[PDB]
Amino acid sequence: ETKGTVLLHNAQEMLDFSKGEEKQIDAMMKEIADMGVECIVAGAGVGELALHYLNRYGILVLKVPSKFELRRLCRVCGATPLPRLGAPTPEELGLVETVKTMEIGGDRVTVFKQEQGEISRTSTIILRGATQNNLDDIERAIDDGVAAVKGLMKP
Amino acid sequence: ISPPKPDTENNIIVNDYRQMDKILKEERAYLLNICKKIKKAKCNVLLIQKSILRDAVNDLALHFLSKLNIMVVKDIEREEIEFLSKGLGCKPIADIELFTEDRLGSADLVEEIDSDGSKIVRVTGIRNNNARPTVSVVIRGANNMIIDETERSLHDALCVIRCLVKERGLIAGGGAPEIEISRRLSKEARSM
Amino acid sequence: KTSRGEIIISNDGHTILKQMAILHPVARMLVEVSAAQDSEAGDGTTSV
Amino acid sequence: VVFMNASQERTTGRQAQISNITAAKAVADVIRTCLGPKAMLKMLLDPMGGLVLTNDGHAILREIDVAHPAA
Amino acid sequence: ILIVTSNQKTTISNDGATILKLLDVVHPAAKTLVDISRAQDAEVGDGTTSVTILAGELMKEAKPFLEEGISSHLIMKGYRKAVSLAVEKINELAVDITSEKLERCARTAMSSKLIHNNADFFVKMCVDAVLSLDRNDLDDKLIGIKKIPGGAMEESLFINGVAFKKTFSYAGFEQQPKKFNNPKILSLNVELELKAEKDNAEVRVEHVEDYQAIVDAEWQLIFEKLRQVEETGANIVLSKLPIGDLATQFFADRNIFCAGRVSADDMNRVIQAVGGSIQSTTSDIKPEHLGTCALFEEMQIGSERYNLFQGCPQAKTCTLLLRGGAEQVIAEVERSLHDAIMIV
Amino acid sequence: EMGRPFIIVKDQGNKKRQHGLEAKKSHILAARSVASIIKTSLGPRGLDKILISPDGEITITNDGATILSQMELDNEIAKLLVQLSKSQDDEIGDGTTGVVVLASALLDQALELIQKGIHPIKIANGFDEAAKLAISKLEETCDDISASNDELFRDFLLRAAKTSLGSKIVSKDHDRFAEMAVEAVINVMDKDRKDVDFDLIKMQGRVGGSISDSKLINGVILDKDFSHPQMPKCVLPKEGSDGVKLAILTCPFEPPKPKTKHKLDISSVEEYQKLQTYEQDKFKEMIDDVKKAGADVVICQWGFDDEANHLLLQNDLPAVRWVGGQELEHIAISTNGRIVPRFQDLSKDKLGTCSRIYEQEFGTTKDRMLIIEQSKETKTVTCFVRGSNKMIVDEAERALHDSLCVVRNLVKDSRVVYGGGAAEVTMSLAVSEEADKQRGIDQYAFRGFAQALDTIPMTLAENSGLDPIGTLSTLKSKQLKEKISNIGVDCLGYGSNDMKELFVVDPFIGKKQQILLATQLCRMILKIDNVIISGK
Amino acid sequence: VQIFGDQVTEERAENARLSAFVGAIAVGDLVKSTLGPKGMDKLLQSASSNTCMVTNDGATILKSIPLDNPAAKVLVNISKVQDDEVGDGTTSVTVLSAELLREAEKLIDQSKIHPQTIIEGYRLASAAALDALTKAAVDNSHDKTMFREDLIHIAKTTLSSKILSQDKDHFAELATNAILRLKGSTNLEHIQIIKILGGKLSDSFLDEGFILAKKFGNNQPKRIENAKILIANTTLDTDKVKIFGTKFKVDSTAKLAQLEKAEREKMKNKIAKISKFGINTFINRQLIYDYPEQLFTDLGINSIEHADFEGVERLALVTGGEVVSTFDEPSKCKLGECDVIEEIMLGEQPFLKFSGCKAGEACTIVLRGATDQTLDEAERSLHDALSVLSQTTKETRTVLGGGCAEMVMSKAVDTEAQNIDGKKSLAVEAFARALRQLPTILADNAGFDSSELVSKLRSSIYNGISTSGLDLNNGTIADMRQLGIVESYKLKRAVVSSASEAAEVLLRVDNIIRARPR
Ligand SMILES: Nc1ncnc2c1ncn2[C@@H]1O[C@H](COP(=O)(O)OP(=O)(O)O)[C@@H](O)[C@H]1O
Ligand SMILES: Nc1ncnc2c1ncn2[C@@H]1O[C@H](COP(=O)(O)OP(=O)(O)O)[C@@H](O)[C@H]1O
Ligand SMILES: Nc1ncnc2c1ncn2[C@@H]1O[C@H](COP(=O)(O)OP(=O)(O)O)[C@@H](O)[C@H]1O
Ligand SMILES: [Mg+2]
Ligand SMILES: [Mg+2]
Ligand SMILES: [Mg+2]
Repeated sequence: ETKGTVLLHNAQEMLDFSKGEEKQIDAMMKEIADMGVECIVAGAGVGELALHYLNRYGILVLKVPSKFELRRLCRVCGATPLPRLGAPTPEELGLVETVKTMEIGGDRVTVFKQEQGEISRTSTIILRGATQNNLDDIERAIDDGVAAVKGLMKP
Repeated sequence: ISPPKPDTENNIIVNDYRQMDKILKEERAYLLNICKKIKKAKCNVLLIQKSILRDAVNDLALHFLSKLNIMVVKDIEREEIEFLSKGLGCKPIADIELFTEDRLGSADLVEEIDSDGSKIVRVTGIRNNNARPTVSVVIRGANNMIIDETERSLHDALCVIRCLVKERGLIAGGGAPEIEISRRLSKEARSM
Repeated sequence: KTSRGEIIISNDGHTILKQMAILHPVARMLVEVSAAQDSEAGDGTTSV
Repeated sequence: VVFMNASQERTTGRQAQISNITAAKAVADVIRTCLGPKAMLKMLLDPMGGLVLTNDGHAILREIDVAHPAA
Repeated sequence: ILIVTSNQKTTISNDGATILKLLDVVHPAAKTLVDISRAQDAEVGDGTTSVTILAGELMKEAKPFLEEGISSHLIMKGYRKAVSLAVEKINELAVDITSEKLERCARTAMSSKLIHNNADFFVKMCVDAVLSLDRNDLDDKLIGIKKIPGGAMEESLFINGVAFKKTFSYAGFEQQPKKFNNPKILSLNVELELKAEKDNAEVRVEHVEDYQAIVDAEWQLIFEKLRQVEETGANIVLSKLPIGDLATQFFADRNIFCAGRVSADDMNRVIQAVGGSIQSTTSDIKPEHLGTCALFEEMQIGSERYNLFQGCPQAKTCTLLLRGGAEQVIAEVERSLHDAIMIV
Repeated sequence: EMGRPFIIVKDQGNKKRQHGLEAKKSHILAARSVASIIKTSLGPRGLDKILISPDGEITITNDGATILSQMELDNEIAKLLVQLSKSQDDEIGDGTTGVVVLASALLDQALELIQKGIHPIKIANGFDEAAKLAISKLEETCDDISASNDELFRDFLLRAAKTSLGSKIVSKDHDRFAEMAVEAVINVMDKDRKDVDFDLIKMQGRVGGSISDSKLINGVILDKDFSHPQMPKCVLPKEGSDGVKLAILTCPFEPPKPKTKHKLDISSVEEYQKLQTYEQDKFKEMIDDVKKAGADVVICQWGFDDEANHLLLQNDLPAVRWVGGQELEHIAISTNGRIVPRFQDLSKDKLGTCSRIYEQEFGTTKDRMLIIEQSKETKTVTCFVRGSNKMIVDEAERALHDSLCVVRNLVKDSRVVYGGGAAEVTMSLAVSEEADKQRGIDQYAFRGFAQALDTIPMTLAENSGLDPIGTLSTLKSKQLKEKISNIGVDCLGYGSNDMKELFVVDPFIGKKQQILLATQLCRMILKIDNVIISGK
Repeated sequence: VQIFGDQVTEERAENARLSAFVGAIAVGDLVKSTLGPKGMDKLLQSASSNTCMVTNDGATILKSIPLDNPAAKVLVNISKVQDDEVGDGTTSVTVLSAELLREAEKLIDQSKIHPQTIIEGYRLASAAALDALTKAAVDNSHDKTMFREDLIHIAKTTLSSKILSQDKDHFAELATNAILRLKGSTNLEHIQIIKILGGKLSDSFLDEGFILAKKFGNNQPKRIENAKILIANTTLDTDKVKIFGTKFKVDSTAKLAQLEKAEREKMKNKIAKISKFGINTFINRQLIYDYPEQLFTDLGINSIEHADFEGVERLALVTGGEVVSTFDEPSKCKLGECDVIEEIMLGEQPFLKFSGCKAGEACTIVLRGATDQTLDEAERSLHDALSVLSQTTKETRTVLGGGCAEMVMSKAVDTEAQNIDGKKSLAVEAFARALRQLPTILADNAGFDSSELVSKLRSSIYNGISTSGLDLNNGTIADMRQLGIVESYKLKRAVVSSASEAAEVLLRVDNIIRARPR
């Protein structure tokens, strides 16, 4: 966090500096691939050197900016985030049967949809419409129905 | 005269707290050894040209030359070094190792005259081997307009002697050459 | 009186012509005539 | 073109009915204190400078310039 | 319709979606025709003009109803009920047509727009364009088309792979052969040149003897990444990051083609064209990750040289090179081709 | 209006809308203003035009692509004709003035059909069908010259060269320009007479002297002189030699330093004294690697410090400084050398070979320029043009540039036609004959396309002071009596309207694009209805 | 329908052809009175700083005066090329190219001649004009005595049109010897021109040596005999080594004083290697500080600082030496030799004068003038004379001047006009009448007759005498071989070629388009 700088005293340390960083990500990403993790959710920008070994084992990469977007992802699969890059705990790993990418409104969207077993929470509703103005109030119209469900709990 | 400051950027790194004591002792020792070699040649007057980048004389070195009774003058124009070299017959000293007695000039009396709220340094007498002596004249006056014109009046006076020494011989002024040439030409103009 | 805060009182014709700007090109050459007399000789530059 | 030069924009519907009722009520609200034996007085300033001080209903209305047409 | 914006950008479009994008509509209700034009163009791509004409007519026929005593919701009851029976009527109009096995539908999509009279030619390329895309994928980038100003639109031809612009002139470019009999394309994210390596540059050297080894070490590390490419026999090297003249000249003596500055969207088409893979480091390069094709030839089109990828047995990339006199001519043709591919 | 402001689009009052017949009349008259400008410069009797730039620079040319490029316009229809000639110059490079006259001729005949009630699409549909009938007719009339050997093949290149050199300033030297333009392709070309590389020929202009001093020089012409000019200007090879062993280096002469920012800390006087010896050892090592390789002239991209001025002077090694990166590619091609990245990779096999390296004095002062010559046929040909005016040196570049565009098009196989208006007349009568067989609503469409092709021969008679009626009637009556298509308009008036005796030859690929660019552009213009132009 | 934007001026009609021809008339009439030895100088009023410039050369007059007419810019560019190529004849090209448009204006208006016909008429007319000068060219280079004498007569003709026509007899030898010193070198940057204000104009002299305006730094004597001159380009002041990544890591200032002292040891060791040559004088183009200058005092070596790089090449050719860096090897390095070196003073500024130098490949010219306007004119007057004589060493062919060369070319033009027939005969004969204007204007500036005097020169050539010419002093016909009026053959071809090509420019412009200024 303070004054990150490359220190090379002699040419001997410079020759092994290029191959040294490649072995660090390789050693860290190997423990994740050995656990059978086919998808990794990231909360910030991922360097290109880290994305290389993820494509070697066929591991998907997801970008989750800000906070609330990533917070509701773990409620679907039942996972516990951890800051370190080491091998995650098998008890903290989530379960998602299929991940699909198809064209809906002209752009590529990722499908987190769950199935009958291993049920998930915080489901989403795809809303299709011709005009964006109708899409705004129907979103608030659905929220009125969601708020009506809250009235079935406290009383 | 100052602590060492090479033109190339230098970095002084202090590893041990005891090194800070030796640094302050060597900085004054570097300026002391320079002043010790000046006293060996019995040089009581030092002239320093205008300084660029670091200062000409450090305040720490002022105490060295003051206790030894040595007059120090700095901020001298670089173009005036040629006049001071031939005028006083003193060979300039650009290195403390090349500083010697033979390169130093000589003067009978060196005194700074302070009068009417104005200070001026004058040298009385010159003793040396010189084939090109110099001269200096102090100009006074009421304001800068009169003083500048007093000097401009001297330029026209110094050029009169320059024309006589360069070209030997002179004529009579006051209207003599204007009427004489006009008369001698009028006689020849009728014959053409 | 110069355009700046400096003021010069001079009887020398060259100094007069130098500090006095002229808008006529041929009359500007009279300034250079006084410079030719002052550089080579230095006396009688107002007579030329 | 501009078509009609007089009020090409129009205020119709309930907006015109409210403006007629509200302005008509404001005419009666100022004279509410002018009714009864304890009624107060009202002073009027004309552009000529003559002062008229009375509790009479008509003398107050005719000397006041109302910009509202229906009022 | 000829429309010139405040930036003096000439655009000629009959499309209901493009016309409404040029003009800036500040009217709240008039912007609803813009949403339905962009929504129709996003999914199907055709009919954007017919939707706006039909939507505006429904409001025109409802104009005399509003002047009467008909309530606002009573009018919407008629449109919502009639559209329910109209969608079911379209299913009766349509036919399963599992018999007869793209040709007819691509000709009708070009109508009202340029090159429609040329449909005896451009339609043949529209058929094989989407057929290269496998089911459940149907990538919208792999059908990407490049526009070349100048020339005639009838001189266009079909290419089995992506063609990109060089955008930069290399000092060792001409020394590299432009004709390959059996090229091997290698996609790399590495940056080959003399520069600071990772995110920071500082060097501390006390002795002059060790100062010479620091310079020689920098040349060996850059050349080490260059030797690993030559040992694998890769004839073509593509990179997103810049490539200096040091790596370009090294590939010139080995008869290896070098390229850089290519956009991220173009190299995504390279992986699908030659069936290769992206390698972000030079130490992991393996022979089975290199793609190839039948031949590689660099042809100059309108004072612009492009790299031609063609002849691959299986390629999902389709890139067309369009020509035309006006800058809008090359835009209108792709605008017709982009809308015609979404129909098939 | 109902009393409230009605604004659909921002900047309502700023933008204007054109529709109806007034919108079509404004588009046709916009092309007529551009046509009448280009029609005056069409043909060898045409005249140039002055182009004043906003920065004060002037340009004198008859080229329709250059005139319209620097032309500041307003109407967008006239701006579409700018890229029309630009489309002709970028690809083919010939006939930029003919595509503007032919396109406006199609619009002039279309305006008469619009007033008769014909739908604009029906007009565009008739021009597309008539364009393919004219190309297929002229394709059958031309013959293949590829059967001739290389001796006669050079003659056909001289025929089409003299035609493109006309109509432009400094047309008196076209006899020598035609010879020098063909020899550039003779030296640089493929052995199969196909797909010649044009980028290997560079156009380098020089301002001074006279036009008679223009000659071909195979090699590299640089604006930089020899560094430290105490060395002889003209470099000569050794008695016996394989060549001059020209060296090319992209690395300046300096002691090795890391690309990254470095800090060299000297903690003692002994470490500082070693840097003094280490400094002079590198400048002595760099000059020895060139002497051991046998190289003579050294080329540096970034130059070198004054230390090596006398060092390379002792070994008699010429050197240049601050050579551009684009010029380094031009140097290695001429001498067939290889750029050496560093002294450790320097070898005798990577050195270039050229005949002689020398500089010319040119004028009085000016600047010093280096010239390289080749001893045999190479892949580099540099054009050398001189002139007494800055405008002459400029236009002569693009004048020979367009001449090279005609020769490289003849490299393509089996496409040749004869110019002088003979192509437009042959294709005009073929379209008018089909109009009688088709009839229908499109009968008037083929007539408008036939009358538009005759405008080019009639324009040639205007600049030559002839009668366009009597000239066109003679050409049409000749094609009906005999099948020879070689009769055309003569603006030089040497007689013999046969193009075979006058040697005038034009590329068919150039004439084919003139019809395609004119017909396909008018198809888009006739479709324009609403014209929305925002205020500047 | 207006396709052009706002504030766009264009003339598609007679107004364009009228503005193009009249635009060249004002340019030709401006430099018309400057042609000939009797011509008058022009005055230039600067828009800033109020700096007046008086020059007879037409190249400076056209470039200084702003001209917005494209027809005028064509005549300005050909004058800049004529100055940069040959170095003389900028006014003759502008006048001759303007007269070609004068004769072409009456053919289009009155005679109704096609513009290209006038252009094609000058093509066959210029071929006979260039061939007429070839047969009239005499090569005297076979004899060094006759070639050196011709260099004097050429200088008298060039210096006659300038203010030096009175003293040109004294300045003809100074310009001739300066070219002989170059030994065939066409580079004029090797000759230095020092302008001194005051004194007689005839006091200008040419010394054998190199006169340097710079002086010795401090203690070096003014006059010294038998001094070896050395030239060093690089550094030798507070040397930075090379790389910028060097620093001094110092634990205590006791070691820092030894590091800076090592920098002075590097300076002392480098000056000690200079003394191994045995030179009495050292010269550095880079300025020298006080510490390295004092090291030359005990060695008796002179020191010179702040020498310009363009003067280094001039200085190296005078001493015949070699620029020397990397002093480690004395063998491969060469030094210059000089008999005596004395510091003189011309005016207020003292100068460094050299005498008895081995090599003469470069020299220095000193000029004297009453005003700076005459000094700026004296330098430009010699710059035009030294440029022709420099090109004469390359191409030694010469052609007589004084109106002779212009009339001889017109003799061959009238012959070819008969065989052409057509309507080009009016265009070919117009080129011959345009050649009459150059000798005619020579008589107009001298107050002579423009008809009978020209007819006497024309009738004398058709009688079989090709040596006849015009004499402006006596106002009659005189022999050019006896008067010594001759010019270089390259100057004759340059004026005819540049004017013929420039005339073909404006005659091809039917339309003039002016974009909105920026
Ligand atoms: N004592 C005198 N009596 C009469 N005339 C004099 C006397 N002194 C000088 N003059 C004349 O007056 C003139 C003064 O010129 P001056 O103003 O000195 O010129 P400048 O100032 O340019 O040197 C001289 O030319 C001289 O002839
Ligand atoms: N010397 C000539 N003889 C006959 N016809 C010519 C001649 N020169 C040009 N032309 C004709 O004039 C037309 C225009 O040529 P030009 O204006 O020189 O170049 P561009 O074809 O680029 O406009 C050509 O189609 C050609 O047929
Ligand atoms: N003594 C003389 N008698 C006759 N003619 C002369 C004499 N001196 C010069 N001339 C002529 O006057 C002309 C001067 O031309 P000049 O003004 O130098 O033209 P430019 O300025 O273009 O060089 C020369 O061409 C020369 O022939
Ligand atoms: Mg459609
Ligand atoms: Mg042409
Ligand atoms: Mg002259």
